Amino acid sequence: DNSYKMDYPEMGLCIIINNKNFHKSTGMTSRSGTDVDAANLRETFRNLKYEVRNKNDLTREEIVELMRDVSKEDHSKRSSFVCVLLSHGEEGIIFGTNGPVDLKKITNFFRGDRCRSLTGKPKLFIIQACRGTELDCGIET
Amino acid sequence: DNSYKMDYPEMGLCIIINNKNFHKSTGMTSRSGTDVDAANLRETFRNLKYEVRNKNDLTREEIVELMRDVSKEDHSKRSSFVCVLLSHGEEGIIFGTNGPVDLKKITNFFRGDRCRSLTGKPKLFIIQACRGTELDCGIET
Amino acid sequence: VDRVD
Amino acid sequence: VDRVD
Amino acid sequence: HKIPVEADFLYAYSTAPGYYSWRNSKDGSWFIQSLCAMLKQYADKLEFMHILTRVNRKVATEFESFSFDATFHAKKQIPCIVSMLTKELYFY
Amino acid sequence: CHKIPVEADFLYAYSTAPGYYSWRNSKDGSWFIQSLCAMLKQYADKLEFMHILTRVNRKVATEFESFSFDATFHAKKQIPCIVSMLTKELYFYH
Repeated sequence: DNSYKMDYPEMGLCIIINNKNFHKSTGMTSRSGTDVDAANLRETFRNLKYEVRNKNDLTREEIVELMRDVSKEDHSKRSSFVCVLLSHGEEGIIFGTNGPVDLKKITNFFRGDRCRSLTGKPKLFIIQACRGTELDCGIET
Repeated sequence: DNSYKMDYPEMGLCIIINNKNFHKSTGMTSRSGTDVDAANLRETFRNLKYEVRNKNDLTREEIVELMRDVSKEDHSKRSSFVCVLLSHGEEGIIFGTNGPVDLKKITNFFRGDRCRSLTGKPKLFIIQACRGTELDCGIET
Repeated sequence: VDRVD
Repeated sequence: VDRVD
Repeated sequence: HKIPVEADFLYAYSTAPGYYSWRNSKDGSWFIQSLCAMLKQYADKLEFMHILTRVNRKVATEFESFSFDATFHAKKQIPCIVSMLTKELYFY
Repeated sequence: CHKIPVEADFLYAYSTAPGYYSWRNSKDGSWFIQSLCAMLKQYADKLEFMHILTRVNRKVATEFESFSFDATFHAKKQIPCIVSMLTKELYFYH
């Protein structure tokens, strides 16, 4: 019992949310280069045998709707779950195209008591987004 | 190149800050059982050949002064650094006996550019403290 | 007894 | 160009 | 050649962000109890992140709070490993 | 009679440390996602997932440094941040 059971019939879903273009009301820049990320991720996780779903330019309402729908699917035959979020962010927050949503609102759908067919199975969230405005000056070694 | 070099002459320091009794002004409960933790950690890190230094009931000013002083030591002959904090806490915060201090203030002393003799070496912070007031109801297996 | 930190 | 997210 | 000033830190938190952490007055805290048990068992056999994963499983499966207050009774805990490490860490 | 925490078995692979910006190249993609895909391609049949992510940390930390004509943003570095509430080892291979 040292490693997760990964020989279920299916590896699981990989959901890639790729937000590139933002509403003018957000004051957020277009995220050039994110399509390269999204395509690299799709190929990578397909090769890992995931069922990959790419989504582009979702509002925060659409992100929440998508994540809730995914969490209410039957994952009984799936080993794991992967969600990749590519967007602007702040600490604890990712941006829909029309504004911020708390990361906790997204991940809460997959809590052990709310997504019963994923209880006991690894739930991976990969987050490319800022977490604030600090910069790391580095140190020469 | 894949593993940290751990064959320096010394494994390194293990600083254990064990706060059990708090000033009346904080309203904080006495932390019965923390002495069991501190003794357990002392023996465990002794067997790993760390130079353990146990400190008990430190004010926040004494915590900061200790961390500053430890970060000014010459760690050149040491493989790593370990600090264990046992206290009350909130998200991002550890309690001295007389009040809270930001964890970031403690860990910043060991940043790669401010503790040069620990640059490139693993710096481990082990934190037994609350991070808020949420309770996990769990889900039946 | 069980207590929170 | 390098940009921040 | 530079490295980030935040690199090579590991934060082994007793509990998830936002949550209480539990301590027993006689046995010690759930997390430190479990951390010391796993280091004793595995420090000459496992990389540190795999030791901490065993700590996670031990805290998650072997402890559940007892309280006369229903608000605090039958509660659970998962620790939280936060790694900015750039290499594997073996104590042997 | 047995429960697990509702927060157990999550892994959050963040591109950057708490409080920090995260860097993205306008043509090559983000430093973190570039590195994550490279290490999964190279190591997913060889290494446990946390060890793959540790190689991602090292790749981002060592191989990338920003360029900016604005001195405020120039020559900056990044370390990703692995946050594990997993209770078991994760291998993509059997």
